[PDB]
This record gives sequence, structure tokens and C-alpha cells, in this order.
Amino acid sequence: DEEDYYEIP
Amino acid sequence: GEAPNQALLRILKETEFKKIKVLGSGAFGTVYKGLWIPEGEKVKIPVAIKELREATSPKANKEILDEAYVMASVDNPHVCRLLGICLTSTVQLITQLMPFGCLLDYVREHKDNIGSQYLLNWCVQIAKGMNYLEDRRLVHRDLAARNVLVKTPQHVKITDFGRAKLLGAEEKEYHAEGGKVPIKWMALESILHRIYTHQSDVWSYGVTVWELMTFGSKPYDGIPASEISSILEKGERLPQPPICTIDVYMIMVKCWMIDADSRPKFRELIIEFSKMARDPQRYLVIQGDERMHLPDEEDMDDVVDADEYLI
Repeated sequence: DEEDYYEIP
Repeated sequence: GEAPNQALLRILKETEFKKIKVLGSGAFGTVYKGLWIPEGEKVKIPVAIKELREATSPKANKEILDEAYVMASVDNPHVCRLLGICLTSTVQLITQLMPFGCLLDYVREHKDNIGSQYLLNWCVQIAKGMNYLEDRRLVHRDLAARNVLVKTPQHVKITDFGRAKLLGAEEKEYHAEGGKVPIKWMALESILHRIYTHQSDVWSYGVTVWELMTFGSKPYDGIPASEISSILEKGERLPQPPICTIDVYMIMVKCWMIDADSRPKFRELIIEFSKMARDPQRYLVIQGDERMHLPDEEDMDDVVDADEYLI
């Protein structure tokens, strides 16, 4: 699910 | 100094398969459930087909072929094999059909009907898959219950290799540059330093089993991902699932050690869960466990599973 992946920079 | 990779990338014709129905729709493209009928073989093979969106960027294709590159170089019962790809106007990735879909979704929909034997068996199968990946010096880098597929309720496979990386025989650690990442599954060493190891996969394994033992609960829900690094540094960890004997939970905890070398090895996990699988009701306490039971087209006569179709 998209809410699990956070933009790291 | 590494062995040559002599895996075969098979190129399929659009005529060789017919798409029955649509599993999902994505910005990237549409995933279809279909049959693959290799020409003049008198067999039909249940496949899942990605057909990428008509507007496809040169980055999105270069990225997708890497995933195909990996999925083609793998051969193990607990890893999704990739049958081939089709070079149409939009490229199509072709994998073995996993009818029961996502393992995460499956535990959520069936929690009432899922028993310790199955749960523990899953833990073992994933451990075997991950162990195989270690032999191939591969680091998945995104292991979660969302990325394990269910072929049958008794047979699950690891999937979603888009983030996977390969280690030079000399190479011991992977260093990465910013991209969207699954914070709540990641080792601390990964969040702080963008470092990935076979051991950082074990950490994610820990979280994965925790997803299963909570029947699909969301790890660190209610707390924002920006906070996670500081919280693990404090020593806080995911709580013990209700069904979990300390034996099992102990094992999860070990996956979440900070000295990554102190964490267990997939081969050891295979062993531990496998011992436990022998006596499931001693290691997972679930209400009603003893009685739970778990488990188209008429063109079915010639159908064969990809797992039995060997080239």
C-alpha cells in the first residue's frame, strides 16, 4: 500500500 | 569474482496468451489474469500479466526490466518465478498466477479460519525463500506481507523484486540513494544509513511474521514514520501478538536486534519455525485452532501449473 512507502530524502 | 548468470529470458508472443479478466488497475498499467498457451505444446498455464500503460516513460521501463532481470534469475519453490515478457507497444511482464492474491489480504479476510499450522508453515516457507535469496547473494530490500503471494493456502511465495539488489562477492553492504521506502519494515541501519544486508532482510522478516500473527495489523500504526528511527533507538519494539507464545515472540525480537550480526540467519529461522511447526498448538494459542479448515473456466482439462511447466 502507498501509505507504507515514504519519500526518504 | 562471480559466476556467469546463464538464466534464460524467454520472449513471449501476444498471440501465445489470452487475458481472461483484470486483477487490478494501476497508473503503471493493468494486471490481467490470463492463460499462457505456448505454441504447439498442448498446455495452458495460469499466468498474471502486467500490460504497462500506453504512456510509458523511459525510466519506468528501464526500472521494470530490472525487476524482470531478477525474477528470471531465480529458481525456488518459495519465490515467484517469471515465465517471460512480451515486447508489445507496451511491455508485458508475465508471472505464474497466484490465485489467492496477497498473503496480507488473505490473513485479513480469513483470520477466523486461519490456524497455527498454517501460520507457522508460512513462516517457514518465507524463511526458505529468503534463505535461497541469500545463497544467490540477493537482498530483497522490501519484504512485507504485502509482498508474499498465495498460490494455495498451503503454498506461499515471495514477490515484488523491484527494489532487489545484488551483492558483489566482495561486496558485503548495499548503499542506496533516496527513493520512496517502507520505513516501518526497515532495519534501523537502513533508515539511518541507507544500508541493506541479508540481515536487514531478517529484520523485515521479523516485521512480516508479526503482520501474520496479528492477522494483518499495521506495524507502528498511530505513529508517524519520521518518528520510527528515534523510537527503535530508545529500544521500543512491536508488541507481542496475543496468539504468540514467548518462544515465537522471542524469535521476532531477535530479528530486531541492533547489532545486525546478532540477529538470526534465515537458515536458523527455517530450523526454529520448522521445529515449532511440528507442534503448532504449543507455540501459537488461537481460539478454535483445532477445527479450522482452509481450501474459473471449463477449459481446465489441459491446464498445468507453472510449477510443473519446466523448460
